[PDB]
Amino acid sequence: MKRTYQPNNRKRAKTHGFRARMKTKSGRNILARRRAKGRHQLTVSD
Amino acid sequence: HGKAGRKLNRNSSARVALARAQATALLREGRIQTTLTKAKELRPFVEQLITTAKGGDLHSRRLVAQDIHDKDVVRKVMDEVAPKYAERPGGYTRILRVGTRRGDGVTMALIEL
Amino acid sequence: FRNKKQRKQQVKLRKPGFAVAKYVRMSPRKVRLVVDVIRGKSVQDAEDLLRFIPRSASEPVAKVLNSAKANALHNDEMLEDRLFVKEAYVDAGPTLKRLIPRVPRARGSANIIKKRTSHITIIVAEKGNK
Amino acid sequence: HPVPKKKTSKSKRDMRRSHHALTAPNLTECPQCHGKKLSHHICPNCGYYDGRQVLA
Amino acid sequence: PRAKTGIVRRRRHKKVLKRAKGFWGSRSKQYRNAFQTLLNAATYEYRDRRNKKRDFRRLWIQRINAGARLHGMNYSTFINGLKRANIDLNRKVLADIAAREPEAFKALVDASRNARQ
RNA sequence: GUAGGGGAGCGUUCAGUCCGCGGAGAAGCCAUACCGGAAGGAGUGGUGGAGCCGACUGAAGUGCGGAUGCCGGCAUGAGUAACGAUAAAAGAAGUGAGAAUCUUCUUCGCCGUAAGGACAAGGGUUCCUGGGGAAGGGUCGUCCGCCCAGGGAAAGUCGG
RNA sequence: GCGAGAGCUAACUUCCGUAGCCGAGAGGGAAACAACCCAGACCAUCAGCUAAGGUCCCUAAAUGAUCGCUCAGUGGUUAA
RNA sequence: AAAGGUGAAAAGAACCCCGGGAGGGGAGUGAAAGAGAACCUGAAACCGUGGACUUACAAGCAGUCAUGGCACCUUAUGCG
RNA sequence: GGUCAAGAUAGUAAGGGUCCACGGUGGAUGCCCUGGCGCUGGAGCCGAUGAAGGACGCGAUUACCUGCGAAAAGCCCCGA
Ligand SMILES: [Mg+2]
Ligand SMILES: [Mg+2]
Ligand SMILES: [Mg+2]
Ligand SMILES: [Mg+2]
Ligand SMILES: [Mg+2]
Ligand SMILES: [Mg+2]
Ligand SMILES: [Mg+2]
Ligand SMILES: [Mg+2]
Ligand SMILES: [Mg+2]
Ligand SMILES: [Mg+2]
Ligand SMILES: [Mg+2]
Repeated sequence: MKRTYQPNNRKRAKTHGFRARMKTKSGRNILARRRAKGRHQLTVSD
Repeated sequence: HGKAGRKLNRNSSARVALARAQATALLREGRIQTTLTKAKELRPFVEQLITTAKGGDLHSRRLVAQDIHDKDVVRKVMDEVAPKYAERPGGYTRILRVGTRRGDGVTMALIEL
Repeated sequence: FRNKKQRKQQVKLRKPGFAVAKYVRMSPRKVRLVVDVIRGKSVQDAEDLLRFIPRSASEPVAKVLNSAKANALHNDEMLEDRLFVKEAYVDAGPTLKRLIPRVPRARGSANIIKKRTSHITIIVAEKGNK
Repeated sequence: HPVPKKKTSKSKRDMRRSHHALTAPNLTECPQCHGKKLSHHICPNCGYYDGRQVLA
Repeated sequence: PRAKTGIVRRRRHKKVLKRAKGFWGSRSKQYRNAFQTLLNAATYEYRDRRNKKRDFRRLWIQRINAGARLHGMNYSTFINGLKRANIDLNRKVLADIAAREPEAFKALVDASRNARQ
């Protein structure tokens, strides 16, 4: 049947994107937290 | 508890298209190597067919033309192969068993004219 | 004698008639079955039964039966007309593992075993009693 | 759904496997190329079976 | 500081294991099963040890009355006449005396007869 | 003699002190018919290749069969069930250490509003060439969408 | 088991009172059998006396003694 | 997430042999190859090979006791 | 000592069991340190002369890290 995951380049990017994750500061929270947590890389490279 | 003439390895249609095909090839090559089984089965099927060719009339030729779909194989059996067995009470075909195989471990054999 | 340290350097410790095939991807249990008929018989006979025995396992057992006779003849200066299988046996081995599967309890029951060698061997020797 | 109740023993399993012994081919010396081959078959070595058949 | 269980459990288990010999299958091989077998083994050991004395009691009697019945007495009669003579505290193991030594037990039978009537 | 209270003790790690042992072999590991009231501890033998008993005191991450307990390894079922659509194959020929499975030929059967073709989205060298045969391939493999190397992608007008 | 209530003067019932045992009690007996009968296991022994129970063969020990009863296998399925 | 160890020193194994290989057997180095790169020790489960005594009318928690047979003699001719 | 009869009695292991011997599997245990842990003490802010953190590059051969930065595994001055 049809699965949960339907890969989209301009979606995976338009949300989750470093840009997107910087758009809000709960996002940038996720950012720097992710940084200190070891190097856990943000979606533009993922 | 079947007591019956035929053996099939497969479906009703294929048993034919096979026995036809292998008969065609034996006539074309003069000996071929196949599984001991397919050989064993092919043996009388091809023999009755040599007899259809013996006797030499267009009727006969056109009967043989039913199981032999290649004009050259039928011409060979008709003009070359049939006559050559003449004084022959019938039944030239013979079964030699070569030996086992690698992939499926199946004992194979030569059917020769 | 002296002490153990000296016993180690006074003797090199050879292996007559011995050769072994490590890590052959096959099942020990399976290979055992071939190897059993070979055992204790005339090494030539052994090569013949090995020629005509229908298990695929028989092949790397044959490849080995020679290599041990080979060692026996060349390395040990033995006499091939007195040659026979003194012993052979199958010891298992390092069961093969790939990178995957790794997952708890999700479509998780499957083989991925690809069992170990059995290691082969076959020590060869000379008849004795004749 | 009909599962087994206990691990079967070393002795019971080795007992069941009692019958699995391979039956070693009875071979025979080829009368022509004198190498060991099998009954009612062509000698793989020489190719000779009553006179000579396969190209060896 | 931390003291792991290292080299302790193993010696212990081998000690347990080693009692097991003609012990059949996992009884002689796996630990827990072995040790466990050695609990019931404890029971039978001690209890049947106290018992073996009952067993030999039985045997000797079973012999003595046999010799007796052979000579015309029985255990009831023979031991009765024996005790009836303050003479024989013979008692213990008298069996073998009856088994190996025919004429001796004949003399004891005759004697125990005197001590009756 | 069960919960429960009381007494003596055995063993393991670290620590201070004492006696010491070790390449003519330490700890650990393996076998053992001896000692001790038990936890236990010796003797000799076999492995091992650096360290380590014993006594006295002190401090504990200090003693496992269970907890559908945790990690790991290895059994049972057992050479069992399965090998993923009932669109079938067959012979010759070639190569090769080895071919039912790769190559070619000749046939045969199957789709044919598709099981043909062209794009999008997504994937990312999977394309081609030349090699390879451990694993991946539900068998095999000389083969591949697998492994190695080298090449290949061209826009004023097509889409942005 | 004894003395009651419930209950059907039923229940391997239920609720009290009273002894004893099991519980936490091994050993002998009652085929087997927590409680019943006999008896409370510190350790050893190929020594002896007994308890309850037993003494035809399966297992130790009178196929004992005297006077009777029963002929039914009662013994070894209850009554009007 | 799991994750470690040749050797003092690469001296890391020319060369020969079986094989496509893998793998092994010699040689050589080394104190040691009873270290050889699935390279410290290497326990237990678990799989085999050889030997000893044994088992194909026997009802079984795998033991415990008692006697006999066979075999073995390094805490060890018996106390086994 | 030969054939009738009546008796008793061994051995064979398809496969199993226990012990022993020798391997294999595995990676416990002992040894070790290339890694951690917190005590005490030290030190303590960086960024519009561009931070923290990265992207892509740099090397004869470069895939990972390291180091850098179109002057790129570096450049110049001083000290050892
Ligand atoms: Mg039929
Ligand atoms: Mg049809
Ligand atoms: Mg027809
Ligand atoms: Mg408990
Ligand atoms: Mg089944
Ligand atoms: Mg079946
Ligand atoms: Mg394959
Ligand atoms: Mg009640
Ligand atoms: Mg209670
Ligand atoms: Mg090792
Ligand atoms: Mg056998």
